Amino acid sequence: AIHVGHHTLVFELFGMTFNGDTILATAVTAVIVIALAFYLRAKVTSTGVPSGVQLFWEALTIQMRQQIEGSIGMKIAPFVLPLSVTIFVFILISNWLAVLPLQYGGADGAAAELYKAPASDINFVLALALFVFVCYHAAGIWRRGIVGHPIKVVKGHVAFLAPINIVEELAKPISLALRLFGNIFAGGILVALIAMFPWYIQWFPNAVWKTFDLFVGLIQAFIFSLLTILYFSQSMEL
Amino acid sequence: NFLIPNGTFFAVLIIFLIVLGVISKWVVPPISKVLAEREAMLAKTAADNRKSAEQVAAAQAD
Amino acid sequence: MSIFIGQLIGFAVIAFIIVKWVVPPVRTLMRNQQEAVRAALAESAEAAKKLADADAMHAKA
Amino acid sequence: DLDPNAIITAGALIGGGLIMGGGAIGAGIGDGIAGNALISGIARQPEAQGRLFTPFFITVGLVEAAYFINLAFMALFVFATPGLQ
Amino acid sequence: DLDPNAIITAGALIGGGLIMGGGAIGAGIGDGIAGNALISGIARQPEAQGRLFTPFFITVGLVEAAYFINLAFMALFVFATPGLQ
Amino acid sequence: LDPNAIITAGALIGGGLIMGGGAIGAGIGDGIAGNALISGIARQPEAQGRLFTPFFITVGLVEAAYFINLAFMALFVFATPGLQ
Amino acid sequence: LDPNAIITAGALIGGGLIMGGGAIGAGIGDGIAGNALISGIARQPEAQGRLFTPFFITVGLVEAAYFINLAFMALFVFATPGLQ
Amino acid sequence: DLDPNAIITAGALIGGGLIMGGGAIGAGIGDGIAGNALISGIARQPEAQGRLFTPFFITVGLVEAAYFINLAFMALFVFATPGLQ
Amino acid sequence: LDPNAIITAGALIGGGLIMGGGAIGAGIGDGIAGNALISGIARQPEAQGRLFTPFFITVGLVEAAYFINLAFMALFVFATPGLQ
Amino acid sequence: DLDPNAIITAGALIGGGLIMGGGAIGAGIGDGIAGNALISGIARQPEAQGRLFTPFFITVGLVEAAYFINLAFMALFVFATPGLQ
Amino acid sequence: LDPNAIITAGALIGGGLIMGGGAIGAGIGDGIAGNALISGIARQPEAQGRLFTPFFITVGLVEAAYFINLAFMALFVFATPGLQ
Amino acid sequence: DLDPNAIITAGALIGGGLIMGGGAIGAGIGDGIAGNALISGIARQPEAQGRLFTPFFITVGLVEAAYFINLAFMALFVFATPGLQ
Repeated sequence: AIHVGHHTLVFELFGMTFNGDTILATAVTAVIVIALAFYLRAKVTSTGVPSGVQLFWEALTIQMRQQIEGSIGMKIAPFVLPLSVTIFVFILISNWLAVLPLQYGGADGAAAELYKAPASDINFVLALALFVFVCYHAAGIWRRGIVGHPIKVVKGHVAFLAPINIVEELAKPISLALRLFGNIFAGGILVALIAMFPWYIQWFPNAVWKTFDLFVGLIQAFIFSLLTILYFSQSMEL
Repeated sequence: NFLIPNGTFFAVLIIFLIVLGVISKWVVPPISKVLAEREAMLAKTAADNRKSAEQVAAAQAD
Repeated sequence: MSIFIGQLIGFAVIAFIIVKWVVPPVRTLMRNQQEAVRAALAESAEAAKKLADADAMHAKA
Repeated sequence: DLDPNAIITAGALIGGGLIMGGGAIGAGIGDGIAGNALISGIARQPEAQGRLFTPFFITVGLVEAAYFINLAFMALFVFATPGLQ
Repeated sequence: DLDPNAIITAGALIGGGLIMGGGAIGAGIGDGIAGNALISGIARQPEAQGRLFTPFFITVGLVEAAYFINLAFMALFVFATPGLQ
Repeated sequence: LDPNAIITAGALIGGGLIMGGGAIGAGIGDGIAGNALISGIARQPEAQGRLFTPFFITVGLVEAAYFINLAFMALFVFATPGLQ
Repeated sequence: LDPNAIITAGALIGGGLIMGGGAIGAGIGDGIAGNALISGIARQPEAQGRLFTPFFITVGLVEAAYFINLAFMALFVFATPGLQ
Repeated sequence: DLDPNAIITAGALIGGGLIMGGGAIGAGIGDGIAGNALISGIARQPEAQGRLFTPFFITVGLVEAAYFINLAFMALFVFATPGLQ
Repeated sequence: LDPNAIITAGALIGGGLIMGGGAIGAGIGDGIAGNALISGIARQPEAQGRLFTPFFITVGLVEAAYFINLAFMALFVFATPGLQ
Repeated sequence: DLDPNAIITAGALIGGGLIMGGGAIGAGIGDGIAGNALISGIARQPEAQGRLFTPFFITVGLVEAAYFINLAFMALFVFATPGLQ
Repeated sequence: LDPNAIITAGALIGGGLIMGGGAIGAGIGDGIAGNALISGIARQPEAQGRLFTPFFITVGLVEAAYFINLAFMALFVFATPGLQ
Repeated sequence: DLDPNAIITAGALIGGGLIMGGGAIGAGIGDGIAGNALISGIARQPEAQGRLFTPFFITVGLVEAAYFINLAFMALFVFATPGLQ
């Protein structure tokens, strides 16, 4: 027994089902991020030695601003910077909160996690990917009217490949979501699989996998942010 | 099944939005101001060094 | 329970690895950036004082 | 005896698996090759990066298309299985 | 004791899956290689885009012709299955 | 016999194909991208920093296929479509 | 079990294998030949004039191998040998 | 009268074999390519040896990892077979 | 059921495998050899005459394998060994 | 009226064959690529041989391992078959 | 049902797999070796003969594997081990 | 109503075919790549033919070791089938 899926704390509202566990995980990640943000806002010092939180936040901002300026000028697309930094920090915290020892035995021989990475739920990745999709398409609309944007995305860089371009435009959101999903989803299974070992043998593969999963989550957050920035740059040109 | 989207899609979105709002209003603007002020401070330090270098010579000349 | 104990031992191993071989370099990077900022502030202060002294000398001459 | 729909569904699952495996191989290797080109070009001409993305992603576009097209048809195999009774 | 159409449909689905897997592998890798050439060329000669996009698109046209011929034959296999009775 | 058994065998084989193809693509693409990265760094070591961004973009583009395949394999073997 | 059904399923699988292999070969060979052509034209533009000669030979040797498969695939599916 | 668990187990064994074959191909070829880059770099700039090991182990980290992931999903298939009756 | 049906289905699948592998090998080998030829003619325009002799050897060898497979495919399909 | 062990053993043999085929493909191609790098390095720098064997053995170590793991699991598939009864 | 039918179908599929692998390996390896030969002859015409000693060795290895497969394929399809 | 040994033998034959196909692919491609390196090295450096055979022989030995281990295990599969009663 591995119990793939099987969300807990599921409830109903307005004839719509909600996976309580993923909402709780997302809320915990948001609380952590907001606490970091407010700790920064109470410690920003332009005339002093920066604190660790300020160093981390400004490193993130510098990286995202450098990427934007490399792709599309900051003056052209200022909002992409907050969008990219928030996406990065959200995904990174969500993935790295899984390293904590919140896994236990469910009394049926199957492992159960008190905290499960929200990106292992299709709803989370779909929300992020579709928000980015709508955002950069709206940015392209603002750049080239209600009309030039669909025209230019359909024709793309080379017009006679219009069909492929359309597929490409549909592939951007899906690839953004599923990729992330898989990266986390697989991880959720691996630990569960490692839970089948006895403790005196479980400790080692679990340690190795979670140590690697730290880097996996970092890389996934970075890739999501970079691709969001670059899609924004593509949608806003000429 | 697990690949079928649910109502959670909205809930998560809402949370993300508020986080973005915070990051948009209390993280990125202050950080941009700090970075710009640091760069202006470095430029001002270089300019002050240059003015000192030219003035130490102008005073001797005059 | 058993899987919880095994996973906790694994997490202890992870934390040991992180503190032993990851915390030192990142802490050094943070210290380096902090010292760079502090040195930049010192450069600003000393350059302002140098400009003040040069202006005083020029006024004297 | 046996249910014809079961045989058709097993065949559809195997066919969709083949579709997605082939698409995966093609996409992964093609993207790796294009990224090798991009990484080399950047390593040799830093400032060229800005002008390298325009062709690079064009390539990737095509390389992605097939994959996702395959994915689309895989859905038709496992959710709208043609010939299923 | 089974409907022959079921066996034929399962075979047709598996064959179409093979066709599309092979087509996807070929398309992805060929496009990746041609795009690697294009990216490297534009890296060496930033002003060569005009001259390069012709051979690059000839190569892409050949590769996509193979891919879409495979796609058409998969459509034949799956929707109008030859030998279906 | 049980139709579900045949459908499950087909789903297992299909998921095996999906994951095998994904692993092949991921391994070879990652190897190629890492080869580009190592060659670039050996040629001019101080690009250690500027190369990582395009390298990780390539890694993301490569892993997209692999992990989309992993997701669809999980669908095949845990929520099998058309399972009677 | 009608013998023609088993034979037709086997023939369809075989034709699918034939076309998949042919497409893999054709796509990758065309990509490699086109890579050579694109690099050659990038190095020197006038060489284009001559480069299309060997290129068409290479593609000629590639596409041919593909098209033969096509024919045989047809033989497999439309006039199945040993159809019984 | 054939036991369905037998068919499910045979399918699981075939799927696990496919997973491990794909993982082995990917790991072997990716590690070989990364090692080719490493050997060429060390031949070119011996004193860069150490500074080359950083990207190398990253590539291996992203290659070998995938292989071992496949390994896990093989064990599942052949030790906790999904859908087993 | 009829043994002929099973044997013919197996023969068709085997012949499909033979031809698919032959097509993959021929296409990719011809592409690689033609890439070498195109690059050589690009770098040294006057070398076109000299490069055919190796190129026709390489291609020859490659084609050999393909056509040998083709022959065996026919033996599988039209003269199925073990048929009964 | 078929022995379940027969079906499971046939599946195990096919899976082990897939495992060994993938392992051999990966091992052969990876070793060939690493050796190509080694041969090129020794050709360009005849004296570099000494050092080049260090990274080479690493690459082979990362390749052959992937092979010899597959081997082990193949021995598991066809000698202690999971799910057998 | 005749067990020999099942064994013969399995033998035909196995022989098809063996020939597919042999053809792929032979074609691609010969293409790569010939690419090296053509590039070397383009670079060093004086070496045209000199390069044939290693080239043949390479081919001698590649083809050898191919032909070994061929032998075993015969053993699979003509004297099938396990008929009963 | 099939002999269990018949199904086992068919599975063993398919598995051995997979073993030999994978081994042949790996051996051919690895030997081709090693020979590519050898030929290029001899072309660039005329007198390196004598000293290049050592790394070339090492690479070919690894590749052929993989191939012949596969051959031995195919012989095991086909002539002494594990699990065959």
